[PDB]
Amino acid sequence: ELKPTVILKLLKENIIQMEMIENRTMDGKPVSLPLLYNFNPDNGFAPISEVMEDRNQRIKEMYWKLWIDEPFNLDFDPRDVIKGKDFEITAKEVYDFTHAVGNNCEDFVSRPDRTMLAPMDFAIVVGWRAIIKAIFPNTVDGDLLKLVHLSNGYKMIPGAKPLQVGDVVSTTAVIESVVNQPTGKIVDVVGTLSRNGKPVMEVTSSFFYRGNYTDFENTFQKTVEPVYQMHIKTSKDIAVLRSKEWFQLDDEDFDLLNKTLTFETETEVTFKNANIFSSVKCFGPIKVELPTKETVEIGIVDYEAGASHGNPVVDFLKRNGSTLEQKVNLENPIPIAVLDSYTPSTNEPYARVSGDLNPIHVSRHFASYANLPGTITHGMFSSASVRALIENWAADSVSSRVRGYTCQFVDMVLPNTALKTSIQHVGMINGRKLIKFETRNEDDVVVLTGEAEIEQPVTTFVFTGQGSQEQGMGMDLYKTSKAAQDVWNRADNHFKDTYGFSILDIVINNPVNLTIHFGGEKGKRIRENYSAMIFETIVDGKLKTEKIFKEINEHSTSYTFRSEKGLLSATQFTQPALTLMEKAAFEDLKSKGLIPADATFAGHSLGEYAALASLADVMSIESLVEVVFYRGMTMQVAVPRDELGRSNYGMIAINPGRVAASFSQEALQYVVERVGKRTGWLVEIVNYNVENQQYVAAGDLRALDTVTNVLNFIKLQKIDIIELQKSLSLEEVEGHLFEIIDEASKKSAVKPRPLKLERGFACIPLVGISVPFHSTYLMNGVKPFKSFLKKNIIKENVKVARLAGKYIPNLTAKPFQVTKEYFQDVYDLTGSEPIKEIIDNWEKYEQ
Amino acid sequence: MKPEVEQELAHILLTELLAYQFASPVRWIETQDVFLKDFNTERVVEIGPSPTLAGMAQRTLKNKYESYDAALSLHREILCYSKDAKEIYYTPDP
Repeated sequence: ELKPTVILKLLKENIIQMEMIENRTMDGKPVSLPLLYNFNPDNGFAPISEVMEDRNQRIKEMYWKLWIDEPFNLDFDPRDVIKGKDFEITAKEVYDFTHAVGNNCEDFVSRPDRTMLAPMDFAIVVGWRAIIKAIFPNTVDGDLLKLVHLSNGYKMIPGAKPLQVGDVVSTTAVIESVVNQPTGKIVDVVGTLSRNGKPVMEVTSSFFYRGNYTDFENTFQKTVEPVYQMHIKTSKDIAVLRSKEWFQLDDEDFDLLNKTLTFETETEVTFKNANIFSSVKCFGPIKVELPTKETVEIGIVDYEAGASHGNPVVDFLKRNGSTLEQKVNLENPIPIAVLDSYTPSTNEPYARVSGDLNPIHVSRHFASYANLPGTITHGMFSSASVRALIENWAADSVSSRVRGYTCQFVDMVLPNTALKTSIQHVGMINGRKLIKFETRNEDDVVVLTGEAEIEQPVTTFVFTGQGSQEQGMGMDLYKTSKAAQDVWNRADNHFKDTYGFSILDIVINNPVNLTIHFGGEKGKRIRENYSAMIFETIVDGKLKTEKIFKEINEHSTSYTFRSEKGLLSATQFTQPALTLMEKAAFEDLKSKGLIPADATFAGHSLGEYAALASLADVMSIESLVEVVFYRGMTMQVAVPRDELGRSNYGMIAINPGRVAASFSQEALQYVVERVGKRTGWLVEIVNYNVENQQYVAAGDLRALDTVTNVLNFIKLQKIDIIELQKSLSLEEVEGHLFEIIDEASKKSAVKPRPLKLERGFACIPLVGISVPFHSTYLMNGVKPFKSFLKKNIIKENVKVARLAGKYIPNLTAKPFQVTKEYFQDVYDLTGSEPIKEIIDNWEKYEQ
Repeated sequence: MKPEVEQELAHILLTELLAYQFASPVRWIETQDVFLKDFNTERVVEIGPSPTLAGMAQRTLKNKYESYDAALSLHREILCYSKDAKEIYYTPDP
């Protein structure tokens, strides 16, 4: 429809009013902008002099009736927090926005029996009225037409959920820093969103009033600097710390040694000019890391300065302390995709949905009034048109993965232009992915730079136990990685200072004979460490503690370790190579920052020690290597061996999907329990690996040649146990099973004790092992490993937060919690006195 | 409960958990129902020199999560550290 856009007329005799009608409004009523001019007839060359006096507040009033539903007011100080009215999220507010911007996210669609999520660029829609209200006060004076929105970032805080439908999200804001550039004035304002009282995300907003501004009295810089952590390992930097006047302590004699100080530093900075600061004031708490991992206030940063050219406090800590979180690049940037997006014919679909009715987007007369080449598409729209393709690929079409998002507005765009965004992955940040985008139009010109801090998907870590033993495992990683170097060296140093051999030597060349010489003053500490290791076995039903190395005393000069082929075959040298090369692998991925902060981890048999030392670091790598060595020797002498070193125990790798089709995992446990009760020889399912396809049974060498022969008969007879016990007769299969077990166990007693264990049709004997571990065979040998574990794992280094919900044992196989019901479950599975000591005194610990 | 008491309870609990690993059967089948069902993990990253815990999780998903991973419609990226290091390091070939 053909609406009036301009009313040119005389207002008074000498005053022209050119008035510009804008129609698209909140209340349908078009708003007038009366641009006044003086017509001076005495100055014939340029008679039309614009009324510059009383101009910014008239532009303000016009914009107020397009952005601010409140009463027109400018006598509120910029420093003081600005509140937003409580804005809620509907399902309509998602459908209009997502269709307008083409955000084709199914998490933003209504799917049954799940909450509808909202776009992270809907948060500007939520909090435009609070964010933009920052620039309005008369001390933040400027021309809103020439005002260029420079940048606009989001930071979804760690631990809070992203926005959903219904969520009534209050808005607030405050002006971080207003600074008179030579080219204009950059106001940085942060406008957070608060749901259920708690903040959700911070929404950074850098605006630019282009011009020349002397109003330095109104400039300030209230920057809330990032926290800075620094380890106090020396008494040199302490003397440096005590010399720092800003650094004041509530306890002047507080032990700063070997602690960890975090600094929640905020610096206000007023100005004389753009360079010199009239007042610099760095303050905040100083938080020492208590062994419990919590952070307690021990002092105050309190810096006070006049004519300063920089923040000494930040200058000091940024060199001498860390940011709490250091990013790492990629070796090469990943060329994700060079995608194409199109700005829409009209800027009305976004202008309406957001409530940003800046006429330079819509009114061709306002657009050309500001010298723009036409009705400029919203920058924030282009922001949402590229973030949808950043939400499309890096986050695998997921919405909760998006944490950060910053988008600098560089080039002005007309409607109907063909963009070209080359998406470039640059590095990690503590698991999360850094994606750098660079939008160029049809003519190859930079329009939108910025990035997105996107969470990697939920990750689970499955640490291998034993298995394949190999010469030179992780030597390539050791040659390359800096973390792999550090961990192996540390391990090796601990080994040679504790156990008088090099772990590197063993994995590299695999010597047949290694001689530990107790030669000197150092040698004696190694001998005491070898004669300090104990185990407990049952002969004639007595709990006696036997000695590991029965041929080591205090007259023993040198011990020899032997192997038939190579020492990497013997469990006590095999397992420290595996757990070290895993820990090396993990400390290479952590160095590359590929580990999510909330990733679960469940270790297999031996891997659980690598996982715990990896994800928790509750014991040092020096503690881990000697823990797996002590267990590897305990897992050696636990069984009685002949003079040759062979024992009458061993493993099988049961495949129950090879004996019978209807052979359930209730049938293999029933057959193994019935065999153990009939033959009287120990056999137990010790590894629940894969359902009805992969198990491991641990027990006597005879006891694993009867269950194999029970499953060789059942396959060749085609008789099931679960059908006949139910549908034929009650407890008849119990009697009918003991005669098959009696037949299988009669032939398995004739052969001598070092018996060659057969590979069945549904059983594979796991060679290189002759110890029943993960069974009841080691009930006796548990007790001395407690006395071992207490010295090694220190209670101060155990972080409950790092273990909670992530550490999944192989005992209980649940999310680790500090609850009565979990300790009850661990007692029920493993009868222990110190578990029932807590359970009974549970309410005494509660208070 | 204090952080100090919660810390020593964690230290005690992990001590008997670790101590009774070799003294209890590895109930890993239903451990595979803690991170594939209870947490819904999309990357099963194995750490080790061979794919031992990779062929168990893929065959756990084929056996009894083909219809659970069709109901939620999620993709589980089953990798190892020895075999598929090109993908975890994010180091493709040009």
